[PDB]
Parts: sequence; structure tokens; C-alpha cells
Amino acid sequence: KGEELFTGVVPILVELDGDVNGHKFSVSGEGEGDATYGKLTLKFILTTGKLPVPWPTLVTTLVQCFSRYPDHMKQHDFFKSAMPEGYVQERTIFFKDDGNYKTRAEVKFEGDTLVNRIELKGIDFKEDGNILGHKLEYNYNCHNVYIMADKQKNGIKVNFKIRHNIEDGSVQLADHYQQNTPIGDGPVLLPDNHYLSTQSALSKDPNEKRDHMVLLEFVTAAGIT
Repeated sequence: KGEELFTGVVPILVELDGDVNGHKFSVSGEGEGDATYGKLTLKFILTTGKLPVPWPTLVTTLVQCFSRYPDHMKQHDFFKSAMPEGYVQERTIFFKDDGNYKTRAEVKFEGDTLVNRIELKGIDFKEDGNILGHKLEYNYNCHNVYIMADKQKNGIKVNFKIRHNIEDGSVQLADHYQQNTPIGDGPVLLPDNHYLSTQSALSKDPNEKRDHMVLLEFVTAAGIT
């Protein structure tokens, strides 16, 4: 069973290749996950290109197998059930009054390392909008992530709204539509409706001179008694 792979601290590797309105960039991330506590600690580094979008817009794209599932909800944990062969995670993210991201990622083990490999494509962004104009605060709010089974597709459908804080005190909405599908042909857990309570804190490494993001996250599954 996939959940056995998560009982301890697991090293994480993240690789993202991005293209937003033709602005090409790559990001790498390293850290570790402790699903028993719902805890993620990651540092992301810009590796190539000028970062054309605010770091907060990339948090959801940059490993929901690290969520803490209560014992009474263990039969609802699709994400760990797909391991080690992994799952494909696809999203469309609609930035209100702006462009969209489309993402496709594969999340799987490579030995002891949990790897998230992502392609991100952004189109129809406004030159002087909040995204390409870099008008978003470097912070992050708590959100609920809503999960339902997609039995006909042997996976899950996920939806949620991210509210990014604009520097003028307003809000940039980012509406997320997400699908996850197993990579392997073995059984997975198809859940009853529930959500993930997702806390994220963004910070900087004072000794890091590359453009980067340090992220601390706590995620707990809920909504079934």
C-alpha cells in the first residue's frame, strides 16, 4: 500500500518548466514532507530565465500526498494510494480579469525521493496586469481544497479558489480546476466528498542571492465525521 511510503520524513524534489506569454523559465525545489503531521518544508530556486510572474501564483503548482488524513478518513486518501507509480495532476487556473495557467505534472517516487515534474503554460496575460506587472504581495492565505471522486475516470476532481493579495489592498482571484489520474493500473482509493485545510507561509533565505521562495505548509483532510 502507498500510504506505507509516507510514515516518515520523505525527501521531495520539484522541477518546473514554465512559459507565460512566451516568457520561459525553470524552477527547482528541494525539501521534505512528513505526512503524519501534514507538514511540508520546501525551498524553490529560479534556475533559468527571468521570473515573469509573482512567486505566490506558483505555490499551488509547485504534492498533496503529504496531507494528513485522519485515521477515520484513511479510505479517502487517493494521493498516497496511487504511490509509488504515481499520479498525473492537471489544472487550469483562471486568473480573474487576466490570463490562465494550464499545468500537467507527474508525481511519483524515484527511489526514496518523491518527485513532482511539472510543465506550466500561461497565456492571455495582460502586460500591466497584477501577474506580469508583479503587483501581488509576497504572502498566502489559508484555503479549503474540495475533493470529489470521478469514478468514470478512475480518479478525483478538485476545485478551489485562491485569493492573492494585491499591493493596493484588493484581491486577485485564481479559480482552480484540477484532475488527478493514476499512472499505474492498480487499485486506488476513490473518496467520498471532503476537503483539505491548507495553511502556507512564504519566506526568504537571508543567505540566498538567487530569486527563490521558502515555503512551510500544513495540510489536514476534513469534512467527514
